[PDB]
Amino acid sequence: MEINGVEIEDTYAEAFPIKIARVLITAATKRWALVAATEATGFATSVIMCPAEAGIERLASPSETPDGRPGVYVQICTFKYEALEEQLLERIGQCVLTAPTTAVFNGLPEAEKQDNVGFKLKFFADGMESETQIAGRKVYKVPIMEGDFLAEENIGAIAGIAGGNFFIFGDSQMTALTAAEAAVDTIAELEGTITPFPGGIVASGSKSGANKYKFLKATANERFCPSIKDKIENTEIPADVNAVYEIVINGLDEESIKAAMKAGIKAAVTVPGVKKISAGNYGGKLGKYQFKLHELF
Amino acid sequence: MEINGVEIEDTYAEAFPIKIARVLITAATKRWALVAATEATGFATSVIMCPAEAGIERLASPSETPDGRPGVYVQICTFKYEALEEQLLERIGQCVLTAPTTAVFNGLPEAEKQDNVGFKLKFFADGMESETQIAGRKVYKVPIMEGDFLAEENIGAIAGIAGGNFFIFGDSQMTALTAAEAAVDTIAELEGTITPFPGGIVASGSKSGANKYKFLKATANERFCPSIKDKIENTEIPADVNAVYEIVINGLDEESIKAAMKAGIKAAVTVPGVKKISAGNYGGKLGKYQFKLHELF
Amino acid sequence: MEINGVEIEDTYAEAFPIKIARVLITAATKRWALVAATEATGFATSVIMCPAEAGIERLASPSETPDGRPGVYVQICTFKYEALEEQLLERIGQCVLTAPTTAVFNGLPEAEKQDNVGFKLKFFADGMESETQIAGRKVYKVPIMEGDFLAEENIGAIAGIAGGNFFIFGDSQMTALTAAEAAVDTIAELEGTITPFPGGIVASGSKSGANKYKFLKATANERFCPSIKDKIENTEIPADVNAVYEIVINGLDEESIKAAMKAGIKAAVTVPGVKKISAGNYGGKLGKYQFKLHELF
Amino acid sequence: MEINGVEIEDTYAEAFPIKIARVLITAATKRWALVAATEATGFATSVIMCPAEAGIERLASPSETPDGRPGVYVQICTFKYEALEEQLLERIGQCVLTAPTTAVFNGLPEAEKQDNVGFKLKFFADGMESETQIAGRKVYKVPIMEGDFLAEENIGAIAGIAGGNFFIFGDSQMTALTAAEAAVDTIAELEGTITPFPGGIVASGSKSGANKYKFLKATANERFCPSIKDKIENTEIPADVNAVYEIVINGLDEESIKAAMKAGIKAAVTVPGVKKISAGNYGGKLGKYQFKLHELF
Repeated sequence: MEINGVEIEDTYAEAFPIKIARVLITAATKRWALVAATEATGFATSVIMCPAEAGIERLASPSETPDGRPGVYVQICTFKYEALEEQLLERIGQCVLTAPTTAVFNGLPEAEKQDNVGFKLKFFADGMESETQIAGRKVYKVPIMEGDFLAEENIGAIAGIAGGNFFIFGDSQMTALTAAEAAVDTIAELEGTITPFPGGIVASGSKSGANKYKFLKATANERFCPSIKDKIENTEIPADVNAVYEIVINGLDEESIKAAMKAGIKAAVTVPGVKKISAGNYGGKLGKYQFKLHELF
Repeated sequence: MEINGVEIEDTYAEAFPIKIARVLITAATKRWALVAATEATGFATSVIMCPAEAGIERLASPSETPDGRPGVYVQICTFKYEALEEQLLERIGQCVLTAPTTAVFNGLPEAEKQDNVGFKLKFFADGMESETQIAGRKVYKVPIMEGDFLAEENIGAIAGIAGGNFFIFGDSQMTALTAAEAAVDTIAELEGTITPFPGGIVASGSKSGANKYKFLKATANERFCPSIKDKIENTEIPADVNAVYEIVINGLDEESIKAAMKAGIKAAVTVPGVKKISAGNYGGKLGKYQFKLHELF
Repeated sequence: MEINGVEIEDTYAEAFPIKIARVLITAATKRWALVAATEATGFATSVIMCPAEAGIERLASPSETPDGRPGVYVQICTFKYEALEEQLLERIGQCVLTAPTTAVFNGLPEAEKQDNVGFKLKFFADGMESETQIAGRKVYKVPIMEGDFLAEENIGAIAGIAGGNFFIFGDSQMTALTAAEAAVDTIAELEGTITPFPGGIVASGSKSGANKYKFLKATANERFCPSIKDKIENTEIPADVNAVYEIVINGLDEESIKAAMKAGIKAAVTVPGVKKISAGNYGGKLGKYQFKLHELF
Repeated sequence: MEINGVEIEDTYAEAFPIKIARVLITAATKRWALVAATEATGFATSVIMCPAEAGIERLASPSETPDGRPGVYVQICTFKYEALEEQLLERIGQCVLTAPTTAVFNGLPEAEKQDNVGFKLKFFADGMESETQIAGRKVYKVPIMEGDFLAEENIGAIAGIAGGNFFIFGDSQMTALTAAEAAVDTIAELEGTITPFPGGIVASGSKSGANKYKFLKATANERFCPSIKDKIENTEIPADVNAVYEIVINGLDEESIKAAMKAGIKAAVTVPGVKKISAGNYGGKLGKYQFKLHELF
């Protein structure tokens, strides 16, 4: 199969279950919403080695937010609902309560799990807390130096998906990166998904375990490394390919991960010099969710 | 004392000792160096509940970096040296090694303390690592999907200073915030200092204890909360002030913190409506370093 | 009427007829599309002394463009169609054809007036030009140093509207500006409208003619100048207002100008410190279109 | 000659004399200074068909500006001083006087030619204008909606140089463009130079005259068009090069243009896949100036 002359390999991405909380952050302007959302979701590329897996889902319009202010939806992800609450508390308390002009609202109002993060945050006000109602929502006011920090009582969390992905093979590093850049921008327009790696993009890649250093949990997949492809006789890097980037995608449900993969791939293949689109998996042996590339189109 | 008509309080900032590692992240472009530096220094506003205290010190010119490429100096800070090496490993490994086009060099090369982060990261290549020399510096090549990730053997660290600061009182929220924004942009031009809070800016503030919820080691200082200044009879907030922002400054030495406080204050008072500059201290009974505002000028 | 506690003055904006060409600029990434769109719509705040009035209407998703690439819709506006065609030729030929990775498409394909800029631009190729179809659209290929510049044959123009507007009265300059910024960002999300002033925002304001220098086409309206409100008997600036910003909106039809005004106003009034919303007209006897604020809600 | 393994052609850039005016635009923050600087220097890639050649020379620190505020130095260029004064009045009057929070100061205070743009702009105030002194400079206050617009009396100008340049040959479009991006960010650090094309970068290129359409002053140089290199017996495009980008540099003197050419090339050649650096000239038979590439190093 080819889109724009670019081979889409008949394979699938293997994705795992993960606990995902959705938080709406509003602020005085877009810039300040984005500043807080970025800080809150930093140091969160992969939960296998980071405190969490987090990122920006989409920009929120003034027309859809409880307070009518510009905002940013973020997702924060961990394996356990407990470590998720701990992350919501450390990240929202230390990076959003402390950020200029922010309010936090529940991104998953209908979720069965509801961590009472707004409630727990109010105590920082040390007696000066207030309770008010924004658009039918139970919100605590927390007087701080800037004014009132507004936090809705609960943050919703569900079981979603981590590790939907696709690989971009390019003739040069900057060809592949530009494809990846165009893919992440498109996915950042879509609801339900995040791309937790730096700028949304995996530069490294990974195989489970190791060949030489068996103590390590994960290592570079030598078969996807362009610079050593002539030493690696089962290499996935052709002679006309000099770089691969991967886009890792997390999301609330299967259909939102698929929409992100489809849109991202179609954006990626618009860059001249892209040689192949593929995806990473583990055989069917680990991940429950399997996104077949060909079924997207 | 007034600067530009703005009252400068005759007080001082109270700063604590901290461990600081300086890292240079280079990348293909300014934009990719900033993506990596930001991801790597997020979720790190305060070591008192974040994994670290971190931020961007200043942009690196292509004319000054080991590889002649655009870069960003970051500082990652922590109380104990053991925790720092750990934070360096996790933040550079998960947020820079994985980020597009990045190389990591030692920000504090002549420093006495050195963490061998590059040596430790090379193991990711699983036998495929190499060793090269960039501008006299010892560097490890780690083959990954995009190409080769370059990481200098060591990252230096020193005994630095956290918690230098000044307060900005404004007639309105956006007056005080714009003043803070101008101060943060100014400080980001300066070598040796960072401003670890979201956007460099503290919206919250805090006192050392609690009047009510004694199970909290720190709460909002109600004396600097404008939205409740009428029900707080020992309020530090004038009737014509509606918002206060604080800029916290970590740095390598005392001279750099002072340069940052001075430049930041001088930029802040250029914003019309700013009423007063102050600073936060703990009676002199908590931190070794005293930065007196009037001695800056 | 009050929205969010801010007085909406019972008045109207007086808008004029103007010719508007709509152009879609696609590029390799959002960033490059924005670079070209920004260069091409610069020096174009008011046709009363600029070669045109022009701006960014809104970003284009890869999912909606003819080539599947990210894009930006811009509007270029003049009083006469003939001046519009020169501006299209000069602005596109010199700021888009020369800009990295761009393609131009017709933003008003179903319009009666069609300036064949694509045809005219093909002659830069000097014999080496070609023809194609992108998405059922007729496109000329112009070989240049970067690759092939693609330009659809025609660019559609209509009789649109210039000078929908509202004024934001704030307690400080940064209160009023932040309100304006939030409004411009909201309007930049909306189809059909641009905001041609720098950053979308009018800091100056004007009245027709003069009191003193009668040889001038326009001068500052002393009535809306806060810094001299005490030396002007007929001042429109309340004692509690220290700054006003205006947002000018050009647009394709009345529906889209009303939507922009409504949306921009609802965003502006979310900033604490905003005292009044108003609009500027000329007494009903210079403008063809009158948009009354109270009708918006 | 090679730098970082990239062949530098023994050729020269051919540059022409041009009038250059230097202007300092300050504002409340970097962002607002950049907005105004950008609007004022847009639609100004080439004096050939644009009303001017203009661009951002470099950002100004709060520590170096007359008012202590962040700023941006811009250059605006025409062939005759007659056209220049018109462009200063029109670009500054329409794009800077109208822009949020800006003030303007003379960027060339010692130049012999001094255009009295501030004097002329003050008439906008219609009798309400006044005179003040900022850091020893004669400045006019023009009351407007936002507050007071401050404009220094004169803007200096000199006979400078337009059309210093170099070409970047890449293996792919995005390789060449990333090298050009890196080059332009570097030159934006340097005093005395601008890069007037969109985002600093020339995607088109040109030869004097035409092979076919002789009614044209300039056409695409088919010898540097990679798209059709197999159709042009005369091609300067190697088989392994797929895209060329040019950086055009205007500047105050030869030395500052040389420095930008040098720093630009040294940044360009850090991007993997760059094949060759060159420059554009006109046989030596059109321009007073000739910058030899090999003589830069």
